[PDB]
Amino acid sequence: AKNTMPLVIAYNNAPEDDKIQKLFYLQKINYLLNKTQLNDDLFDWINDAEEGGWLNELAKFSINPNASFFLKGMQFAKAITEEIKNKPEINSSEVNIYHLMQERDQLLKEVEFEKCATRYAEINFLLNELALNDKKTKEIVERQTEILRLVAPKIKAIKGESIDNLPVIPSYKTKELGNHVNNFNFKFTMSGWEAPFVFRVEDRHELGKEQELHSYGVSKYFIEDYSVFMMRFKAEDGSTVYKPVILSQFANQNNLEEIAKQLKDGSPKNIAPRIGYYFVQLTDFCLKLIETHNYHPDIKLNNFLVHNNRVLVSDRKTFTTNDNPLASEILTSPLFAPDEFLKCLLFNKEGDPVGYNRNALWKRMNMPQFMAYQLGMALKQFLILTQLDELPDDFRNPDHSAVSHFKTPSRQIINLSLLVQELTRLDPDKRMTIKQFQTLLNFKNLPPDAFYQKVEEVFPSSQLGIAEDIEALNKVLNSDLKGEALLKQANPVFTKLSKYDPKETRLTRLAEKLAIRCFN
Amino acid sequence: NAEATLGSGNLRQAVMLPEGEDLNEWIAVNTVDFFNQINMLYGTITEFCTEASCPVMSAGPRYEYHWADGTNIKKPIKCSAPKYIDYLMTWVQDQLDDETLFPSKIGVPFPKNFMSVAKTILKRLFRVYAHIYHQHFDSVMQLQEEAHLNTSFKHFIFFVQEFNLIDRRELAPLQELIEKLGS
Ligand SMILES: [Zn+2]
Repeated sequence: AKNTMPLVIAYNNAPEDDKIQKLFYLQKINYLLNKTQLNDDLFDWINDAEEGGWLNELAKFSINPNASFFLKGMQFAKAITEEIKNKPEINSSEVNIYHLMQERDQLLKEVEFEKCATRYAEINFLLNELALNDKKTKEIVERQTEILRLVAPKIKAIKGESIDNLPVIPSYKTKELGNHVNNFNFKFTMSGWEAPFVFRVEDRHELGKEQELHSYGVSKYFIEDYSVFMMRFKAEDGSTVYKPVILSQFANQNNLEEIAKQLKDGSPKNIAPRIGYYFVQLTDFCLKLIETHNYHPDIKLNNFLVHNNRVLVSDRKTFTTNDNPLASEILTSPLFAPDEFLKCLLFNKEGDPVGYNRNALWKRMNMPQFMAYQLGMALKQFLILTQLDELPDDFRNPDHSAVSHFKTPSRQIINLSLLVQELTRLDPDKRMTIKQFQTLLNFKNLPPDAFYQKVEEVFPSSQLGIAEDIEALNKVLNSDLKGEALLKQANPVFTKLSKYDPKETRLTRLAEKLAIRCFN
Repeated sequence: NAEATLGSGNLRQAVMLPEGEDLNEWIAVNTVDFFNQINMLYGTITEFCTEASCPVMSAGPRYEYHWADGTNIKKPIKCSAPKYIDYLMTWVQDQLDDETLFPSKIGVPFPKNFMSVAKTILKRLFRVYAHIYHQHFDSVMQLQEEAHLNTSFKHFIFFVQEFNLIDRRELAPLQELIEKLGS
């Protein structure tokens, strides 16, 4: 609510030989406008181009107000480095750009200039050194700078567009109808670039979460954004609302759901290796997101774009920093949500969520185990969609595995189907973790029996409470008896296994190998 | 920054021959896996590998690659990297889809010449990795996928080394990288 006024005062009061202090307060204000809901007056302030205005003063330092989080940071770093007189110890091979960005953002978040001026200058110096001497960083800055230069007229035309003529976007949590059409989400190409670009309008009034994530390694899985700015829209009431407009490349391969459906009409031996390629990215993204103390409660195949065979995410409105939130504090899709979430909802006839029940007032989700379940259902939907045109009605039934929809499954499909069951157990504390899943993906070519042994080494069955019955099935399987004579020493353990409220997959698998030996 | 890897299980263990497993079958299933990986990874930079960027298939100025045709009797062909690789992927997929060569059924055995077929395939898969690293690592860095490329190449080369499927002289264009990833 326009909390920037003490920093405008400090900027004005700063001596003008000390332009590093000036730049520190410009970046501090900028870090705070990204966390601030815009009202009518603050919009015109951040859009003031004449002298005394926010935009006019950023132009003085060659800083683009519409630049992406990363490139606006590097433009600050370039301006600050023009003013530093004491040069730090140059060490490029020892520098991590994400660590520099994170520690810079913590300074802008809560630290006064007197307590951090020198470290604030050295961090920006190191950032600029990467832009000058690191080929990777230099070409990123060169590409975003050029794109931002070629799309400047479109940006001013968007800002220059009438508000009575600006669109109202209706709300819906779906994908069957697809993306709603407004004037801004139309593909286009710029002269000299074969790839098409697109503007997107997000359903949010501030980019506070977006700003934290772009300094973390997990942002590698974000579609590259080239421009960001708030825009006026019309609300349901007709009043003015403020939403971010973000420019990025158009993802040329739709999403992961459509990628799986294309595998139906390809060579079958390609399915399991390609699942490895895609899910190695999904798994690394999840672990990297969890490392930042952020969590994704709406994991599903169609929520992950694919562009140049790279799995990417653009819907980050649902990310939360809360590892143990209540059911009403997260957005998710009920078809892929774990049962601990579904037990907090009420349903009408045919099973549609219509609200929350008593449980939603106290029941919390463990987001890492929540994500493991959804990642498991993403693998299950992927596997099934390579065999069927639509998802089957028994898709949420854990007793109906993904491999049960394969007519001629290979070993890798059998092993991947087992991973689904390990990730989607009912008890969240007994689900395979995403880290364990990441370890086992590299062993998917193992013979099914050897792969089951690998799962036992990674995720021991003792930690599921089934160790008592594992020795009961192993005792009979280690016996020399065969045929019906073995079956009556296997009858007691069999009936003990049919008395399970949810069937434990690991016991269902060992009982069958024991059932085979009984039939002769 | 440049030699980054992904989290994974221990890849030295993932390429080991499982107990009681036929060596031919272990080569078959991992060859199909590696082909799909390098096929997907080459698809990420394919728009940057053009006729103008790579007029001859190579792995740096010291390693030019010609294509040895399997159906026409003629000197190995000097061609561009897009033409070489776009034909290599179609050529390998045909070997993997052929059930006389890569049998997927229970009672269908591997041919006598399977080991020579698989080693030709794996040799040319290496040539795609080598071309990507030498001529397109800049594009790899712009897509932020050096960890996935290095991890796929790490897995692929650990399997080649485990069973000695590519001659060391052929591995020369990436010997420094193989050593760095295998220390
Ligand atoms: Zn090339």
